[PDB]
Amino acid sequence: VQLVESGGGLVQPGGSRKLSCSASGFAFSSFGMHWVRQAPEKGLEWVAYISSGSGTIYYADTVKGRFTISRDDPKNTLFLQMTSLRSEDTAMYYCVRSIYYYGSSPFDFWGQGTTLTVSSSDIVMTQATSSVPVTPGESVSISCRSSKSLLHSNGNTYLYWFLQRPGQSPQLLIYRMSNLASGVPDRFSGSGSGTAFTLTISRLEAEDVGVYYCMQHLEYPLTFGAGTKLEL
Amino acid sequence: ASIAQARKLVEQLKMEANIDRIKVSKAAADLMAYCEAHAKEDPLLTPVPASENPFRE
Amino acid sequence: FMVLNPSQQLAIAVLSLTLGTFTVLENLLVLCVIRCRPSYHFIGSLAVADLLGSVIFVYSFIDFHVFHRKDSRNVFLFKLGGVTASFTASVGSLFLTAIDRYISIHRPLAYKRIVTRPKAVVAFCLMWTIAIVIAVLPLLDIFPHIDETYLMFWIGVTSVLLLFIVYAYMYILWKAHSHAVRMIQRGTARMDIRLAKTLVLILVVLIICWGPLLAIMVYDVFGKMNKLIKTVFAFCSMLCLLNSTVNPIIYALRSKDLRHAFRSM
Amino acid sequence: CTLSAEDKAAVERSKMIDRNLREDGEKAAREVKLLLLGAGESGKSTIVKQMKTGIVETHFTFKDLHFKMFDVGGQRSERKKWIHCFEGVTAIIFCVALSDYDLMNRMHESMKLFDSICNNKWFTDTSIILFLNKKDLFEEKIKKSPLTICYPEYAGSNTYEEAAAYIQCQFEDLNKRKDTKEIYTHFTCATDTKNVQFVFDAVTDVIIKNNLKDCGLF
Amino acid sequence: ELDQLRQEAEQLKNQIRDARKACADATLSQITNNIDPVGRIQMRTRRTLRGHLAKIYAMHWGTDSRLLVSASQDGKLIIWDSYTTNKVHAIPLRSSWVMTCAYAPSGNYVACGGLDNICSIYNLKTREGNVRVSRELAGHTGYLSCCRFLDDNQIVTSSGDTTCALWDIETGQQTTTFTGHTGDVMSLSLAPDTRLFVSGACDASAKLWDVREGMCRQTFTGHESDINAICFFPNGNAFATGSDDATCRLFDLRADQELMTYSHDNIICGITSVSFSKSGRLLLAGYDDFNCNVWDALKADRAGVLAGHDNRVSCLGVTDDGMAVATGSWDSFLKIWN
Ligand SMILES: COC(=O)[C@@](C)(NC(=O)c1cc(C)n(-c2cccc(C(F)(F)F)c2)n1)c1cccs1
Repeated sequence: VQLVESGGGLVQPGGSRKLSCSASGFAFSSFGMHWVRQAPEKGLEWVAYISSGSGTIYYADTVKGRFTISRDDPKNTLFLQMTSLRSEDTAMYYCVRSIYYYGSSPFDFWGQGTTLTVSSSDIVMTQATSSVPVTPGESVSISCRSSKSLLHSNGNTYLYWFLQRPGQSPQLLIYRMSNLASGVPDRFSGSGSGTAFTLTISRLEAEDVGVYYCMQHLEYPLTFGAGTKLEL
Repeated sequence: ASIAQARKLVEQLKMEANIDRIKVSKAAADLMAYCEAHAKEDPLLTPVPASENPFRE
Repeated sequence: FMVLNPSQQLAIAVLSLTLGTFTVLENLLVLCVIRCRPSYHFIGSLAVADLLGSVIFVYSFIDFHVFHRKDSRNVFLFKLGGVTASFTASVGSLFLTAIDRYISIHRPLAYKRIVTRPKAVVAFCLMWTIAIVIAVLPLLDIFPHIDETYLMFWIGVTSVLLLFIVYAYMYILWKAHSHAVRMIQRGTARMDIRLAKTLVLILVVLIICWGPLLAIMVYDVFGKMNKLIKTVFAFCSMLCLLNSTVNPIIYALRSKDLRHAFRSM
Repeated sequence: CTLSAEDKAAVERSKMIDRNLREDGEKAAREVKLLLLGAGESGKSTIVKQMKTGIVETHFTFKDLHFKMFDVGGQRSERKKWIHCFEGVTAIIFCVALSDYDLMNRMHESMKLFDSICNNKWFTDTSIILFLNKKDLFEEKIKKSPLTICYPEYAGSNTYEEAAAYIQCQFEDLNKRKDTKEIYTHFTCATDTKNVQFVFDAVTDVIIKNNLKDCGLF
Repeated sequence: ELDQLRQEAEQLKNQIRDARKACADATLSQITNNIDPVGRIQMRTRRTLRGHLAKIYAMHWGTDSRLLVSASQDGKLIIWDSYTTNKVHAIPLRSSWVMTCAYAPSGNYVACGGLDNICSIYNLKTREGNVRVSRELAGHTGYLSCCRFLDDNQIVTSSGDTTCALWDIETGQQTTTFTGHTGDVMSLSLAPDTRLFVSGACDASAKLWDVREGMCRQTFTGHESDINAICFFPNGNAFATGSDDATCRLFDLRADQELMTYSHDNIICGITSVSFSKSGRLLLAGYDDFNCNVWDALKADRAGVLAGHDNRVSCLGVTDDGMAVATGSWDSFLKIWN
């Protein structure tokens, strides 16, 4: 399974450009696709969306009238077309597959991302910790808070915990609060209720050093907290 | 020849005939006991109110 | 105008009532089937339009022609639209089956795909809507208040519908004969004979009922009125409700399924 | 609405599934579904040849009409428990050999099987084509072997023209459903196209009669 | 000569008959008459699923009481979301002559088999998100009539060529073969502890098989004709059968006899499927007169009827937690009740 994308580079502000991703195998014709973002040394940000079968398309409050998105279903190629760029758009773009049916695990593969630098009413989430040092072997805990309840009538709690080890792209850990992703060592877990949530790491190892993020997905707008960092 | 099948059938019958059997009346009583002990678990025997019903609408 | 013959006024009421009661009884008997194949929605439409055509007519007709009741120019046109809607919708259903039966033999291999449950109700509803939309024109001498344009707008639609219904069945008979001939000649007089046993009955019972009415109505515009033609129109107007009586026989009882289904019901 | 952005993409998927289920449920009504029975003699193989593990399905196109033939000769299990899978076939295609009149044990078996199939409750309204094979060997055997061997009660001359046509009266008299179904007999002229052309002409008769029974015209 | 068989066979058959008759003190009815009647039970169509374009031949409930799978005479296998009627997966088959399906206990695997004499295994948890085939199990010489899962690596199979065989999906070779039936074999049902399984066949006989020793142990007879469907009672020490005789029966695994029979004159057609309620208090027997009935297990009286189908019913199943019931039929409509 692979996702690869290319483009980017230097852009004169106000200009136009395009970014595209190639899927290898992977049956790109059946997956709802997002494009999630993050600024240099800032938290993760969100850009656009395109459902299966070229239908439903949403946008962020800042990108509504400047970018257009499309999928070339025959050749398994995803596009995003850019117009009228400014300094606020210099960031990294991360193609993220997702699978919406009962029992599935959305947001479970990030592409490698691409660099793009310009030339020269929403549920808010927060987390206060930053660069906390802990010696390995000991148990650790991380918490982020929500401005409104995320639990729902259907019962799902639409909070995510991702990990970004230095130099690497994010990888899913907690697709919903009580559920974890396959391929991850079992030592991680998660608990929380109401509008407050807390992460726990049982037996700290050498590779757990990295920055974390938490996401809300209760309704359409997708908002990310700050980047907590663990230290050895 | 078919004599081998004849021996085989006789041997299967010999295996099957010797098993131990209990009284049928005592075996019946176990069924009612399980039914009574798990009666409260059955949404089809005792209907539930429409609140916790998941197929409500 | 109120021209009438009192002896005829007393005599024709019994005939009109008998025709209306027969129409209602047979139309309910046909519509009791609700079998449910896409081509039978059209016969249901016939069964209900013939009901709406009977009770409305027998109310106004005698009332106008036994004990007179009057109305203003904004009410009589409304009542006449109310009686015209049923009669322009009834002949729409006869044109509903016949196109289906035409494409049954025109394209035998493709028939079961073209006609489907959604494709039946759409034409059903559109036809009833256009039938009810007849009231639009009144917004813009045998009949007390009608103007000239209405008697020329109605004639065209009825004429073309009856023309198509006449043509399609002779077409079907010819193709059945030719196919049976090519079958007997190469593979070696039952299919086409069993078709002509009833298609001639259809094209005879249909045109005869709606011949004289569309004859005299055309004569009014193309000629001059007189007291004699009014008298003959007075009792030949019954041909519509006479025609409504026969459709629950020659269309429903003709099918082999229903004749046994009713007794099995 | 009361739907989240998750559950509002779990219904677009369920619609996009039917938008492809229907587009492939209507592609399967453009093909003709023919069964085949009879004894497993050499007739079957030549028949498949001239038309160009447990079930074998053959397909062929002729004058824009696609037939598919389900030769069920590879099962050899109890017939009563898988026969109904074939309800709604267009037409059966029988097979018979003429030469086996004296081997008359074979003829009685074929007649018994013809009787057994024809009166199934699942095949009330299916048109049975019937082929006839091995005329060449039959005409040579009849010149020395009388037809009285198979049918002693044959009061006929036993001449060739009066012999070969005696069997068809006994075959087509077995039908107890004369008003619903009809046999379409043939003699296998194995050298020319009339083997398959006869099937093509014999299918349209029942297609048209079924249409004329559906629309109500009958 | 083979005459020496008659005497021994007669003595052993008579010995088994005498034992089974001697252990029959009193019927199930005699002690059950004291419990109260269940009264009248009503259920209603809380859901209805549409989308197959032909007859439906089998169905199996998921393990989490929310998903299920069904296969039809078209080349289609489909997994439903039973709460909101969403279709989750739709899988295209190879051979359209389909008769069986099953759901893995872990909900990861699904299996199918038909008139091609082969049983296939599908993988619902790929890394491309689309169902794929992982094994094809060949070696029977008759139509495949049932199939069940022991775990992720052992599947049981049943065919009409008189041979039931336990397999190992990892390598593909059957590691046991069960023999003793004379005619086509129609159904099987596991045990709750997953160490036994029973089966029924056209011989009008049912045989209990040890999974590990690979040897038959016990035989049950009494039906008057072919046997269509079988189910194993939730305790794990009983099972119930359904035949073309228009009769169903309850069998016991400890005293070795028929316990109860459920028959009514107004039915002349034969049962197609059988299943149980969660406390063992109900029995939902699909029938051939186009509707499904409901029988109280203990007293044999019929509480009620579910009648929403326009054709023969072919497959029904009760969920794991006890919420609901589902039925399929040749009219291509799957209706969820509750
Ligand atoms: C003079 O009228 C009548 O006294 C009555 C009894 N109506 C007829 O006698 C009669 C008989 C027929 C065939 N139509 C007819 C039907 C459709 C369209 C038209 C026209 F005139 F608009 F083209 C006419 N009306 C009615 C008076 C109020 C309601 S009915």
